[PDB]
Amino acid sequence: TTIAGVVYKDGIVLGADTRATEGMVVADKNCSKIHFISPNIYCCGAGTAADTDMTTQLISSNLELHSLSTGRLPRVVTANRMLKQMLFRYQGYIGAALVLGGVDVTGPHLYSIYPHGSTDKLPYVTMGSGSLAAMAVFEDKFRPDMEEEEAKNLVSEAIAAGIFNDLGSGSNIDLCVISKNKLDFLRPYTVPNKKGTRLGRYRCEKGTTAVLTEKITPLE
Amino acid sequence: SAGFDRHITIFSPEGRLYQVEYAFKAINQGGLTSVAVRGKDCAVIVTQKKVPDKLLDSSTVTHLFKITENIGCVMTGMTADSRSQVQRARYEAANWKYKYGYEIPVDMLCKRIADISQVYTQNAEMRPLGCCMILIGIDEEQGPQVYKCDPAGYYCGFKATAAGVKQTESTSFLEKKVKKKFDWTFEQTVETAITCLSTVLSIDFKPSEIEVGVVTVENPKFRILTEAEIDAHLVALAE
Amino acid sequence: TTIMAVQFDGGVVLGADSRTTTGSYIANRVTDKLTPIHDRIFCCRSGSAADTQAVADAVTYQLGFHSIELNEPPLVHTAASLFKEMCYRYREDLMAGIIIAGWDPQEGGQVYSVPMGGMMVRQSFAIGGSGSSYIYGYVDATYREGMTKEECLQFTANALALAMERDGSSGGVIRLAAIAESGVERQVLLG
Amino acid sequence: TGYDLSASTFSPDGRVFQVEYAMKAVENSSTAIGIRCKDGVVFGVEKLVLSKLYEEGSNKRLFNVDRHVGMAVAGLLADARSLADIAREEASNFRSNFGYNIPLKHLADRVAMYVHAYTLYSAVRPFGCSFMLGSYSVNDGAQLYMIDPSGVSYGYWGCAIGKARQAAKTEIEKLQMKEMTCRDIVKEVAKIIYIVHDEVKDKAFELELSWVGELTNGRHEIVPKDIREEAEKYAKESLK
Amino acid sequence: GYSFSLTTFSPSGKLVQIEYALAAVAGGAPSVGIKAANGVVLATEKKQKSILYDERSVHKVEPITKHIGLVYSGMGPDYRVLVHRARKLAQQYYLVYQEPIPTAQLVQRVASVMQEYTQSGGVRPFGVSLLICGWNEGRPYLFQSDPSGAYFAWKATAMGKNYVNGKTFLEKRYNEDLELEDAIHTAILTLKESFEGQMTEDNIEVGICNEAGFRRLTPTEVKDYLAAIA
Amino acid sequence: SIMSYNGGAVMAMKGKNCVAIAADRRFGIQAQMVTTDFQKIFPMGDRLYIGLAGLATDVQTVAQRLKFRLNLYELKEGRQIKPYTLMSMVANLLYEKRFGPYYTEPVIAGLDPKTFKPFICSLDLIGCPMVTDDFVVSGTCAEQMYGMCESLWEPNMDPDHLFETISQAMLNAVDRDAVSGMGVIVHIIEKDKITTRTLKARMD
Repeated sequence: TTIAGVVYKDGIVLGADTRATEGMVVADKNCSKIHFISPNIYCCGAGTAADTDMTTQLISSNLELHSLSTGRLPRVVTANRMLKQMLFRYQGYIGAALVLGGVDVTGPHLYSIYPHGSTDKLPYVTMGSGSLAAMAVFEDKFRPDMEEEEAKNLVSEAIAAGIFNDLGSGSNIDLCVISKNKLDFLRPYTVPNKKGTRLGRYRCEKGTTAVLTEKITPLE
Repeated sequence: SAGFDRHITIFSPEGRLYQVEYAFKAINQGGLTSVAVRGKDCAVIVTQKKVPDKLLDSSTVTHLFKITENIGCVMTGMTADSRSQVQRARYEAANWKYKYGYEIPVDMLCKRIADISQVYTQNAEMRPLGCCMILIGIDEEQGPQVYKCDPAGYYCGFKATAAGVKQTESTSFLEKKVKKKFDWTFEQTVETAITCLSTVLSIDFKPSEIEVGVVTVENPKFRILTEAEIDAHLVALAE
Repeated sequence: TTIMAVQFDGGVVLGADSRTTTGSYIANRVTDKLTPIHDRIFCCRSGSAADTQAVADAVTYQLGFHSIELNEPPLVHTAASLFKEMCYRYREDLMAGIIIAGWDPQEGGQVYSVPMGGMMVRQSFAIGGSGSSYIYGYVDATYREGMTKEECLQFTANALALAMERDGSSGGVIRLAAIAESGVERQVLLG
Repeated sequence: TGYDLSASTFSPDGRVFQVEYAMKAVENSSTAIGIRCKDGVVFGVEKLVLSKLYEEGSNKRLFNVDRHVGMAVAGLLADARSLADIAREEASNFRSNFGYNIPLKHLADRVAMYVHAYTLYSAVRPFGCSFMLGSYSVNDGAQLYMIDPSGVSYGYWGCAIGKARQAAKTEIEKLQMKEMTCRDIVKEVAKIIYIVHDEVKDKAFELELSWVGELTNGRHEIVPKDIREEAEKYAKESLK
Repeated sequence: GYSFSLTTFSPSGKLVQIEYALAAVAGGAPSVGIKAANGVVLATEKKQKSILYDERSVHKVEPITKHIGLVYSGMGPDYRVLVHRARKLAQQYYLVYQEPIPTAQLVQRVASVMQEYTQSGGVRPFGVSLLICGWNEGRPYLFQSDPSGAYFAWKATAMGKNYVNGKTFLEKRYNEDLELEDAIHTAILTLKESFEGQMTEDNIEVGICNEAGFRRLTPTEVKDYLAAIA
Repeated sequence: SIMSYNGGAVMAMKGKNCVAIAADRRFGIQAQMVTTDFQKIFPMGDRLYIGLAGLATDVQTVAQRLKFRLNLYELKEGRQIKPYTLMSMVANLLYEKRFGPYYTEPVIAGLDPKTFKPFICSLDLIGCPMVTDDFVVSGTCAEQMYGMCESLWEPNMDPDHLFETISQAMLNAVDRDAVSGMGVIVHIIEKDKITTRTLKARMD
């Protein structure tokens, strides 16, 4: 699990990977870790997978309730204040590590949320197990107010540093580019890990398995 | 009449209900009249005071009520119901800032106030608060706004506003006034906010019988005018 | 984490490092450890991060609502009373190292200390945090009654730099604030 | 009339008579006045002896809410006692939650909202009391307040509650109260009580004077009028 | 003697107070809903008292979800209650089933809300009838509730003042299929049938349901339809 | 563990226009078997099944609570349930017992009610859904089932070779497990009909 974010001169680029493990066995080769919140705000999840899913849908339900009652575009500080006040009430029992990003009227805003309820506003963050490898690329190669393709190249480099560290992914690096007007969302942005071909004959026969009892039931 | 005696809040066969529309004439026992005007980037509240006694003070009479740093209001109707109405307004403005992390719009605050008044109509067993509230505030990418909240639970936003005893006379002036194309350059606003009231009541004060709240997109703080600068504008429209 | 507060004749002077760590890894390299509450009252927080962020938002909600009722600027002692009520009640649940300082119209500059227990006391100067034990004997050999503002900005800058040099949980960059009757002068320093 | 049983209903012209009815029950109570000088507030109550078996200081209408705040009630006495316990209890929570003495401008707001709540529901009735609030501070000076049964509360320089509400403040306003010391006020309160209705339709009365200001160092207590007896020595000189 | 309470019957017929609440719906602003072949058109009537009132403050055509809109004829302040109720109730479906709620399913539930205020005995019923529209699974839908709690499905209908003229109009004026544009031209023509004054871009307010979602029209869009409207 | 108290194995696999699902038959306490006819696959409407594995208490309990919520759903709506809608329904039921959780791990397989499109997914014990395109597995002998399915699965398979693939996957993986066995039942469903076969397995 490796998620990261950055603030360039116009908006926010988010990045993630595509592996869910159980124990030390790869359970999923393609898991979507960037979650929808609003048409300007997205969120990356880390930690307990079911705790991040149920939390990121509740707040996305309330902001849709709030903005439709207000009649205007939501604010990122509203989503920050709902999350940090929810997670503090559960005393860290809900294990959710979140990266919150979006573009408001005031501009782009990037946050990082810890499962006890401590939040930080930063120009760039990394969360997850492979966060230490991805912070190496940021702290070496960040400069303020980068351009579009310069920022997308940086995040795709920083996520790839965590993938070639352990507990990386069956790599499909994801990107979500949020700007003032344009919104992008790229699931197969880079596929570096290809499964090799199968070179064996595995001839199966229609009748190589013994059957004790058959049963047919038609339908309509 | 058909005559249901209108003792509680239920319907009449005509289709209406009388207890809520008895609260609209509950404002009139204040013996008072208030005017709000929105012309340009500034918005002006103006309201007279009535000090009947010399033993009675002056500072503790004012109906201008500061809700937040950037939102003020004025209250009409009876006094005791008006101040409790303000306490819910001050309270729920602070829950917005706590829950949502930014300053409440002036439009959203009247929705919260009118919904509290709606429950007292829908559900019985509480008297429905015979007072009216007029707000002002600055909203970014929207300009300044003026809103009125009714005891029935009705609200709307509009440019020139009257309340109190003399609505129909003062609003008849402002239709005749706001039909041309003015630019309302903050002394155009204050002068008409006087002279809308300065066709109506035939009074002549020396400048200590009104109150004027103001807000402006150069200093969006709510601001109650000084007796000296009230006297300035009272001879500035006025040659 | 090291926090600092010194009063003088006009007002008070605050100061802190940043370096929010987690175990032996720095999570946040630069951090606003000092927090506004009202226009003249700050606090600098220590202990658990998620606890002290939750307390300071509640006190700002209560004190900010309280002054609009009175139509008066709040007292610094009123703000320090609200932290005491939450920390003493919800002790055995929080780890908070709050120091409240700020200028007041009735009383001038004041500095209050609310440690992890829940007590409250006024001091001429107050420090706190994990790396507070190291400069703890420097500060009372160097303190002198009747300083100016510019001496106190020099006093806390040398005081924080010794712990930031030394304590592993401390360091980063120095954030300072001067609160007086006029305004709030915030600055970021390194040296 | 025929619309005036509950306090939750309106009249066909737009008012509530149950609030109107309870105000003129205070009107039948004896007169209690209040006045503030430039460094304090002086209270004064005309209180009449029931028959003879009153024991000289029973059931007084000068209460003591806080260290520096007291009341000057008039109306239903038992209803004012329960209302005074609200004000005693309200100042203790402000002390416990904020650590300093209650401001009088805020104390009158908390009480008047509590009086307001009995004017809404059909299950309860409005209070039949009205009263005064005086205090003194070095950061705020002296203040004097006034609360009706409806809940309307704001400040005066002098006031009167009772039968002779108009007949007392007719001659309060002929005093230059902005520059008098409160020790001079005490002998001036004495004549205003003694002018109106000593024993005309009644038999006898007794004077009570409460006292807060700079001379008491912010404390609120009864006057020492057992000391020097100067009220009755000076009020009874107005016989001519 | 039966017309003062709600929890008891009349010796012959039905509840009196619910019938009096329906009289309040008839004294409301007129409103028209027309179900076309590919969409649904809602239209209402929005006249302010004076020139002073801003028209861009309060709206009538109001979205519930991205494909579900809703109007009324009755009392405006009671309308805002069950809108906010229907908003929050639409999300509770979506938190469970992760799928936008079909338009048949809200009107099951919104009528059960308006049901509950017809109970005993110290509450009043609503004085609002509704018109609910949406395009779920290709076919559009146009429903109508009432303060009693019933709910139906119209080809086209009208409520408010002078509705019986608009009923007789649309009885003559409906066919099985027109396009969404011709439904708009005939929905303004029936609102013009009972009107007092010059119908401008601010006197009316129109929202539609495509299969591509719900949207309400801007005043420029509503001007250009009303420009050269028959 | 508590998951290893009774054993079990549930496998689903996606074909061309069809989908197959299989499970074992053994019921038993930790080392002692009891019976060989324990149902672990439950029909939820037509062309849509579900499989449960884990603690045999929560296998029977969740399958009755889910049937409770399904019949109320299919009466307020005249339509049948979509496969995505069931997955959101189950994940709601598991997450309500967030801190008292049921010890089971469901597997859902079925076709689209309107089109022919197959669908497979599986969930955790607290309700994290996971859709795939090839296969999902659950039970105690999980790692044995991954080793067979990674080698034998082909993208577009007729119902003949889909049956032979999931048969060879289940027979070889379960015989390597100790607490699973005693017979294997296979449901292979499609647009026209539903075929249920039971295989000749080692009864040791």
